[PDB]
Amino acid sequence: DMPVEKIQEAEMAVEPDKQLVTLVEWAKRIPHFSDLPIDDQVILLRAGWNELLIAAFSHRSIDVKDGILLASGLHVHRSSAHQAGVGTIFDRVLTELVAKMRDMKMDKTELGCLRAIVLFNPDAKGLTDPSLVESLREKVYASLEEYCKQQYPEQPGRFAKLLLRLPALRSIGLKCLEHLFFFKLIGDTPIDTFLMEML
Amino acid sequence: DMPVEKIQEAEMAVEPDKQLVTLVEWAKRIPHFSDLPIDDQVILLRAGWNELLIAAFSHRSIDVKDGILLASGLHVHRSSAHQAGVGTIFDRVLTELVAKMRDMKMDKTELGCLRAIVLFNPDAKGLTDPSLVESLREKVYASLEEYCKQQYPEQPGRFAKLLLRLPALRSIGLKCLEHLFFFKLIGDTPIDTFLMEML
Amino acid sequence: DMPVEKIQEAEMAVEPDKQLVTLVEWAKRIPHFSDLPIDDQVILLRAGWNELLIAAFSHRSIDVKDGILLASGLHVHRSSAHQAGVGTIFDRVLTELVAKMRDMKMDKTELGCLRAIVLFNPDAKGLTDPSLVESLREKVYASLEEYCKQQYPEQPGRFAKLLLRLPALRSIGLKCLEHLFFFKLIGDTPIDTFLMEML
Amino acid sequence: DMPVEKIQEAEMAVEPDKQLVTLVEWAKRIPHFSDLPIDDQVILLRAGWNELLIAAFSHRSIDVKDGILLASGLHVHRSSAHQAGVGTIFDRVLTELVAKMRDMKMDKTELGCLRAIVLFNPDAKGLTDPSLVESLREKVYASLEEYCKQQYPEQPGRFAKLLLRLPALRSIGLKCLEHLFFFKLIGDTPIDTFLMEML
Repeated sequence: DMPVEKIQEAEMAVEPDKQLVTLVEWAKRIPHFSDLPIDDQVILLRAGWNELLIAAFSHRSIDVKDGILLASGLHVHRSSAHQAGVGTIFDRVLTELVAKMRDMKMDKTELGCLRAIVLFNPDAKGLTDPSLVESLREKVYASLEEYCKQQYPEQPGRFAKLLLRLPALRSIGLKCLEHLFFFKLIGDTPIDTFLMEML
Repeated sequence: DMPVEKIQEAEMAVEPDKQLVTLVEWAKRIPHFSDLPIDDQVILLRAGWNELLIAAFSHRSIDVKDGILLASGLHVHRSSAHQAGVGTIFDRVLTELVAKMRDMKMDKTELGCLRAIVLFNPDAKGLTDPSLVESLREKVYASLEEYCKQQYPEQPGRFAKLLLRLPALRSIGLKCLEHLFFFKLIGDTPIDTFLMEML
Repeated sequence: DMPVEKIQEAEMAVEPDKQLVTLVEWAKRIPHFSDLPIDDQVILLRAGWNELLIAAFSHRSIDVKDGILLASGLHVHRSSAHQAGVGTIFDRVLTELVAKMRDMKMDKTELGCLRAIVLFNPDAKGLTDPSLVESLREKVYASLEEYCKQQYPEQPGRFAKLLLRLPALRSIGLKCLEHLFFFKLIGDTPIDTFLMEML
Repeated sequence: DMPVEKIQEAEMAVEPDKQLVTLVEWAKRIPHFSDLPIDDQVILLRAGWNELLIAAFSHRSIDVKDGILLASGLHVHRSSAHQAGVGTIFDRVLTELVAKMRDMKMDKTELGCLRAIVLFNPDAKGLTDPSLVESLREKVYASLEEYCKQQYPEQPGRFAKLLLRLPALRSIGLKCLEHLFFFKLIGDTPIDTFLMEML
């Protein structure tokens, strides 16, 4: 089973380089993740890490005026980003993620699911078991849909609307990797040996 | 309304830089697209052109062994790609797009809808009316969902599974823009004055 | 020996995908290039192709007002490149190469030598003998220097000034590779098998 | 005048984000840099900062086995970089910069000059006075040439050899900017406001 409330709990359990650790605590609390073969666990974290962090801090910033707020309480600010020459990207985060999350009032539950769908990426290269990873993705989204239809009955197209925030998350995610400024927001790509302390 | 059969007919009307022309014919036949402010029509094609083209050829290549097949009948081939130093990206198209479309046997109707959802991108910068473009996207996906419930009732999660092919389409789309080789598959970014004969 | 007039002849013999052909005829005519092991001949052209061609068209454009002029007589134009969304990079070619070439009135002979320095790139990965390639670059620059002291004795720092046009040519060279527009000016990266008809 | 020993002293005065401070102290000690309009001083530093820091750490690493050595005593290590997925670029620094500096035994004085040449980049966008910036460059290189003919009379082509390390320094420089990893080596692009404490 892939119970929504257990994803909700996972999000809560971690509600505020240390980023990585709190990422790993989160992932372990997602149903079944830990039952994946260990190398696949590494791969899925090395692949999704930046999307996962961006999605979290975007949600966190829903109430923040101006910029974004990190879990470490680092408060970034739009102009600080513009001065670092990453304004276009930064505004993208604000407009395509933070704003959209705000206007539809995204649940902590819905966030968890989106990040779980991101986590369970069957397209990540090197997986011993792509098909197992695809099935967990499927169990996350089915559960998310039920959740939306039960909790938000007056909004028939809310599910899809959450889904369609993922291409944006994907663009932003790639672009962030290309400007050193963003190291201050999401660190660099996690190293194998280190992640392997998910063991 | 946003009737799927009219999207299906749009796809068929164009079934085999001439690429741009046939893209434009396609877009015209999507319900309401032409009712958009003309500058918005231009932005939406400039933004989506490459995803729209890759999505098209990927679906066309469902049957093809080895590589991908273009509407001009140029048949590319995996080795040609690897020779050109774009193998990683090329294999991403085959793995994340072509193969997934093949395994799920994507409808020409489902292709049309995904492509229309891509066309009606509310995040495209410069739109005089994002709000209106958002609503058309919403009319497309709702209409695609009923269609999947109608036509594939034994596959509860098929709608989401189609949607979740869009972040892949988005990464592949951006990576393609970074290798000269791909000019031979999708040309370069269309220029406004030129698109402006959607008038 | 590495006699400058033989490089000058090389330049002239080719003075106006066919691009690659005329690049190959050019390199053959550079003293000693053909004495290089044939795999190193391939590597050097595959590495330097884009800078070699940009350098060529930049010099040919010294006279042209507005934009740049290709050997095929394609005349690009500054607006056309800005409409294509590659204005910044195009402007760099005009400002950092074309203009500097014009102000200093670069020789055909000095063009030949710079391009031969670029062709004998000892840093090219996979060379069977980087040391031999280094020595040919050495024979080109020493030969260039004598020629500058002989022909422009009024200008003590002209040699260096020509050399320092190379970091820019390396910048522009890389940036060109990331925008499909430039396929129209330099093609894509040459493929091994094809170049191998240097045999 | 542009006396080489004053550049030598500049290098020495700084011999071991704090990075930027020591960069600023360095620049100030370069003859005439401080005479430049203040806005131009910020531009040249914002433009050259990465090349300047890379070239410094490269030279510092001449003796180090294995990897690179930072002024802060951070000792990076080849496989450390390979694990972070930046092995190709890292190898480039080692082969194209550190190795070549080693084999030719580059002087601290020759380092100073090369870095001065890089600092005095007349191609930097936004300069109020690119002509004045060009002249200081010229005074550095002429001065570097006499120094090389005085100090290394047995090596006629040493000057050109040093110069020809600059395109490499430019390639590496750009590529470094595209991987979050390197924020650990060079921080990100310096901000206007902050550099303006050159005042």
